[PDB]
Amino acid sequence: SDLGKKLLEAARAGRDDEVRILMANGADVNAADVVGWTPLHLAAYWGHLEIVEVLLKNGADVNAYDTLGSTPLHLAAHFGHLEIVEVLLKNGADVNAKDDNGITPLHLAANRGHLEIVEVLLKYGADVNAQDKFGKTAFDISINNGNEDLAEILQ
Amino acid sequence: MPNFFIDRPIFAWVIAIIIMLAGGLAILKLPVAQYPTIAPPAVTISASYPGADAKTVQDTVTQVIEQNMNGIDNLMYMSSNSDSTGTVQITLTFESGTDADIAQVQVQNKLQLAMPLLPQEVQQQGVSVEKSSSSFLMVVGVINTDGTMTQEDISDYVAANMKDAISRTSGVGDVQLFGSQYAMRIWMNPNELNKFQLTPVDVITAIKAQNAQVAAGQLGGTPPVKGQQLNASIIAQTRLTSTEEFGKILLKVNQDGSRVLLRDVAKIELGGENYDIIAEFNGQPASGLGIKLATGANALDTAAAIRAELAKMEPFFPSGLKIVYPYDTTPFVKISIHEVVKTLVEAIILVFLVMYLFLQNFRATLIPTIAVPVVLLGTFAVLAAFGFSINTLTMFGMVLAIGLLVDDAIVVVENVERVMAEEGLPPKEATRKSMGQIQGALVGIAMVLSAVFVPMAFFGGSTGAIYRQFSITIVSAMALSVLVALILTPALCATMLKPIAKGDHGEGKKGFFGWFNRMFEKSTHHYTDSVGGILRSTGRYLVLYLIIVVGMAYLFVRLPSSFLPDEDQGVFMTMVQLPAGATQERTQKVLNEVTHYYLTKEKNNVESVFAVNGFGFAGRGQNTGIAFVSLKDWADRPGEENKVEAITMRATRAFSQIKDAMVFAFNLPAIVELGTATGFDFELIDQAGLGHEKLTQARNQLLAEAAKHPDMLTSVRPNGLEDTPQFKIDIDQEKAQALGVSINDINTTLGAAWGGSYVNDFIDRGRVKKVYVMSEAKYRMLPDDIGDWYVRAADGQMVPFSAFSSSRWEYGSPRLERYNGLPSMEILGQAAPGKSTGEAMELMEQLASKLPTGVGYDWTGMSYQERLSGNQAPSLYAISLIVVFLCLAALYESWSIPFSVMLVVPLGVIGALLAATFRGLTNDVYFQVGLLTTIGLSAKNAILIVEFAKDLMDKEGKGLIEATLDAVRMRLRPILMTSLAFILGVMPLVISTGAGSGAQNAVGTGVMGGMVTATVLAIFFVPVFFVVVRRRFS
Amino acid sequence: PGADAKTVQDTVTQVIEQNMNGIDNLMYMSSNSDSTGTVQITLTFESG
Amino acid sequence: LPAGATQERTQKVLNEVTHYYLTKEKNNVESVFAVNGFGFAGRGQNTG
Ligand SMILES: CCCCCCCCCCCCO[C@@H]1O[C@H](CO)[C@@H](O[C@H]2O[C@H](CO)[C@@H](O)[C@H](O)[C@H]2O)[C@H](O)[C@H]1O
Ligand SMILES: CCCCCCCCCCCCO[C@@H]1O[C@H](CO)[C@@H](O[C@H]2O[C@H](CO)[C@@H](O)[C@H](O)[C@H]2O)[C@H](O)[C@H]1O
Ligand SMILES: CCCCCCCCCCCCO[C@@H]1O[C@H](CO)[C@@H](O[C@H]2O[C@H](CO)[C@@H](O)[C@H](O)[C@H]2O)[C@H](O)[C@H]1O
Ligand SMILES: CCCCCCCCCC(=O)OC[C@H](CO)OC(=O)CCCCCCCCC
Ligand SMILES: CCCCCCCCCC[N+](C)(C)[O-]
Ligand SMILES: CCCCCCCCCCCC
Ligand SMILES: CCCCCCCCCCCC
Ligand SMILES: CCCCCCCCCC
Ligand SMILES: CCCCCCCC
Ligand SMILES: CCCCCC
Ligand SMILES: CCCCCC
Ligand SMILES: CCCCCC
Repeated sequence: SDLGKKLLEAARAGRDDEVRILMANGADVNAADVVGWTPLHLAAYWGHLEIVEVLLKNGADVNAYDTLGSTPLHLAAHFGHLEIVEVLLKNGADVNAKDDNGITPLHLAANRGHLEIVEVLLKYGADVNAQDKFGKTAFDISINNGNEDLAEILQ
Repeated sequence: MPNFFIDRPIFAWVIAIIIMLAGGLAILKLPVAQYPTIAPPAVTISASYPGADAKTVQDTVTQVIEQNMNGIDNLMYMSSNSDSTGTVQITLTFESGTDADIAQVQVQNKLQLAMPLLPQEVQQQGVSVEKSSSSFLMVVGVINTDGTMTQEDISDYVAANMKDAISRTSGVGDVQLFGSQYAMRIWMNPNELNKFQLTPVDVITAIKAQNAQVAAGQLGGTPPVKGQQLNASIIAQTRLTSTEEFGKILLKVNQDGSRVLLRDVAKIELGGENYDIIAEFNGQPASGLGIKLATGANALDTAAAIRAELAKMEPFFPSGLKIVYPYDTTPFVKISIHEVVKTLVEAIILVFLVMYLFLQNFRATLIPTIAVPVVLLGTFAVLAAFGFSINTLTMFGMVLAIGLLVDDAIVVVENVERVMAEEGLPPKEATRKSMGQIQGALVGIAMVLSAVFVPMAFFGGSTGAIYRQFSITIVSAMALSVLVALILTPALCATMLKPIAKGDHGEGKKGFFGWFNRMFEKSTHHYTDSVGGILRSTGRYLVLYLIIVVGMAYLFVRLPSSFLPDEDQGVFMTMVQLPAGATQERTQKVLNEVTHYYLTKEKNNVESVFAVNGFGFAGRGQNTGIAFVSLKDWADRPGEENKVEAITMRATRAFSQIKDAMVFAFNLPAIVELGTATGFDFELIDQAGLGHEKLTQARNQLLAEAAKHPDMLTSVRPNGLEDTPQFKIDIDQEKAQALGVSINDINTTLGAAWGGSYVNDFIDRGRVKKVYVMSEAKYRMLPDDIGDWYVRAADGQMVPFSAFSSSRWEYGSPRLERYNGLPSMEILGQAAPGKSTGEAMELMEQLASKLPTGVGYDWTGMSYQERLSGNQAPSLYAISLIVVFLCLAALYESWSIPFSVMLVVPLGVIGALLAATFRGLTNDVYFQVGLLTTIGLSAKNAILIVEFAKDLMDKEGKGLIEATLDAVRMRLRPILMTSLAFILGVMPLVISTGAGSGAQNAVGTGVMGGMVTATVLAIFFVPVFFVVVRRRFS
Repeated sequence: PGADAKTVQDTVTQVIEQNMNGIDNLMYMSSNSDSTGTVQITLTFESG
Repeated sequence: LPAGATQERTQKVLNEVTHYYLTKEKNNVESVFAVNGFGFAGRGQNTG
């Protein structure tokens, strides 16, 4: 789609006003680039909260996955976008989604030490014993990283 | 001095002869080039890191080198880019006047001492340090027409059999190969490697062992056993030389005894060193040579020598190989010289005709015909002495000086003719009296013109270098003109002119000349009558003068300013930019469409399209390309419709339809050594370790704000590349250690297969060339291919990459920029219509002051150049105005009479501005220098009117009005003679529409219009100036 | 070290000589490559 | 000396050269400084 590509670009660039116009004209909210990222992926990666909300109001797939199994919740949790994590979960994001590596949003939040996001994820039922392809849990990550605060939250 | 040489005509001839011989010698020795060196000296450091991403390059190469660029003299600034093709370029730009050799050796020496700090792979590739220059003399293309050779085949042939002989050709300063010589390519197969429990590590180890030079020693070497009868070198292992030998490299001997050879796990071929560029010439595989002219060389002789050498090579070319010349400046340069020599000859003919029309004897017509060539020849001698070249700028400088030179000849001879006709004196006595009337003014004129033009040589930077070419050329010609007017032409007048009877003004002649003389004598009385009436009512004309001044200023402010006019140089470019992540094959499809358009819809104008996939000035990569369009000769492209600007406009609109690609055509700048030099060049700087993402955010903030001022800023855009998706793979150290797999085997296996690895060198038909291992294409295309690569653990088991790695998509930069050692982002833009670049720069600085903490900025390139040149202009104008006034004050022994001359300035300028505006030209360098020569010649006209009038008042006691009327009466004929000759002489430049007509138009239009109004207005306004000024100051 | 004259001419002397172009005032260039691995390239420049 | 010749053979020739200057030209030659293994063609054993 022509407008699908302009929406991918506007969602990445945080151009709220342009996304508004594009939603009116019916730009494909399920458009995806060569790596499988939707506008929701891009808005979650770059932290554009308002655009994440507009996209979800316009029928975007909250649990879309890229060619390696990663969802917008993975990206928002990994890069510390707390408000986006909450919005995604309120709109049905899979809190225990596993990418091709077995890595969950909790793994990624723990790895970067995003304590608030870890608690939001756990509040929404994140599986604290989930293991990735190497057998590691969010707790293993906190011990290896030496994050004592995080290790106490993961009991 | 005139009286000295009037009595010594042989001495005067001797001086003329010496001048002509020096000039003849200079014409033979003088370098010839399209343009001289203009840009400040720049040195570029270039390095390659095969398989490296932009951040790896930046953080292991670029930062290290930058941190060592200390203790170098005369550095203005430093800039760099590190990109995802594994390349870094660092450019150090030095003050104008810096010795470029010293700058480069100082850079090279600091680099040498940083080499131990760089990665081994980069030390192996090496790091080149070169003087930067965008000026090519020509580009020789090499193509294969019978489809028997790839571009790699062609590049190797050029490297092995052409490049060196071209580099040795007379006048060639540098030769750059568009491609590489062959490399031995080992294309690995992961399935076969795993079948035999081998990895790229084993391949590399075997190649290094079995393709090597091994030192041995000597038989009977010293110290020997006495009685030894023979001494001979021992030759041991030497480098391999063929694909056959590489395939037989032994990798493993199996238990059953069977042998695993390199050809059992890899395809082996001679290929290119890299595959990022695909070059096509009208759809056919191509390579080529970019040739630069050597310092002091003759561009015309060098091009001829290059062609002669290529002819000698022709009998040895393989079948299908053809030479093409998609870019060659020397045809243009040859036309320029021809056109300029034409202008000077025609100018001398026109003076001959005007001299005969008015003076009606051939003996007088011969005196300028001698004097003007002598002056021009002497000017070449001075040019040589100053170390200048014959180039576009110096040549047009002499054209712009023609009026001044022609005028010195007309003025000297015409005045003697008048004196003879008005007093009946013999030629010798007449020349003595005539020179006594004008010699002081000629000297004052020389000083005044020097005050006008010399300060123009003291602008700094690139614009100053351009202005200096015109300044030295014009001042030199003007200075020789006055010397010749004081030495030679008086001697020629006294010895060559025939007497004229007192009162004889030719009115008694018959036929055309008798009628002409009566007509002109009557017209002179009509002229002096009009000036009488003008002088009876001066206040009205002072009002009209202020009107002219206001109209000048108004027309000046509205006249768009540029540097040098675009030219139909027979070539232009087409940018092809596809979305991020677009692959090479996709770019190739677009380039094919582009090539197909020019060869179909523009087949009567286009000779060739040189399509280069993978190269882009804004950044390299698979998603970018250029199409260099070479046109047929101007003689086959008649009319504006078939010129670059029209072709370009048509192409750009035609390509607007292309989907998922930005494709547009544009003309080249006049001076390719410089960029467009239009707009501004801004650097956003990370001053506090903010990092790439925060800098991008700050950039976007600035770009968005700039977009809110379309009235002031236009096309404010980043010059670099946007972040793109990249494949992040994490190796799990614990899992690697648990399985007994070393990290070095993992990273070598990954890098060698997917990025490629330069192993060592081999010798191909007597030439040393590189050996590269890399995965065959089909095993390194997609993430699923990662898991097909196995690494052998310590216990012998083969372990797939999937077992000890994980991956995810992320964004990163394909091109990281730095400025003076700090992260940066370059931003280009231009002032909106009607606004000055200075005003646009002011706003940019205001917007930049509101960016987040830690973000700074700087001006670079043209913008750095414009700020410094602008800071000098006020003081250079002041010095010119002050010195002009002082010279006139000394000439006239008066603090006030100078004003009557200096008031002439607007009279020429108004007509130059009118002609430029009407014709739709710009306030460019040729227009500006022409304004100075028009002002100069009008000031000369006024100087002689005022001189005559003042001398009549001082010596003959005549009244103010009486002397003014007698002065303008006497000066009418010579003023009209020069103006008629000079205006007709520049006419061909105005109407020219051929090659180089952009510069010819810019020289002629302003000069012709300025000469028209300067002539018409000055003969009426100068008497007003003198009368009004004398009345005010008694 | 250890390289013969032909090897050192192909891997050193010719590589250097190929880059000795476009030097100002160069009159001629002479070189030898010998069996000790030694290379000497001498560039002679115009008077002055 | 020819290809392959040794330092010892070169010394025999240098002895004959030195001998000539020290006997036949002893009225004209003050000194001879002769070097085996160094000459206009290199440092081979067959040069002096
Ligand atoms: C007007 C009075 C004064 C007389 C002198 C005015 C003109 C003097 C400057 C003219 C330029 C001299 O420059 C000279 O140009 C000629 C003609 O293009 C070139 O002559 C030749 O150059 C090459 C070599 O074959 C070819 O392009 C061609 O055969 C020809 O152009 C010389 O190589 C160059 O040195
Ligand atoms: C808007 C662009 C204008 C560009 C052109 C301007 C320059 C052209 C100058 C033309 C000069 C000739 O114009 C000249 O004008 C003056 C008035 O000033 C006339 O002079 C007339 O008026 C004056 C004053 O009232 C009387 O003293 C005089 O006896 C009478 O003849 C001249 O007879 C005429 O010859
Ligand atoms: C014989 C006739 C010909 C003779 C005329 C040739 C004279 C040569 C002129 C030399 C020019 C000197 O060059 C000029 O030097 C002055 C000295 O303050 C500098 O000075 C300038 O600096 C800055 C500019 O913002 C100001 O603070 C200062 O007021 C201004 O003068 C100029 O930037 C430089 O352009
Ligand atoms: C109305 C004013 C006209 C100015 C036109 C100047 C265009 C050339 C600009 C340029 O290149 O600058 C060079 C140089 C700077 O010193 O220019 C000048 O010096 C221009 C001033 C010279 C004229 C004053 C003398 C009066 C005549 C007898
Ligand atoms: C530096 C001053 C330049 C002005 C030149 C003045 C020359 C006037 C000479 C007058 N004269 C001696 C001939 O009577
Ligand atoms: C007859 C010689 C006239 C040359 C004028 C020289 C002007 C000096 C400029 C200095 C270069 C920056
Ligand atoms: C360019 C600077 C010139 C300043 C000198 C003015 C001359 C004074 C006029 C009155 C003198 C009688
Ligand atoms: C090359 C110029 C020759 C000049 C001839 C001299 C004419 C006679 C002067 C008295
Ligand atoms: C710098 C010019 C000075 C001239 C002034 C003279 C006025 C009497
Ligand atoms: C009056 C002396 C002039 C001589 C110049 C060469
Ligand atoms: C005519 C004198 C030239 C001035 C050069 C500085
Ligand atoms: C240019 C200033 C002088 C004018 C006299 C009225």
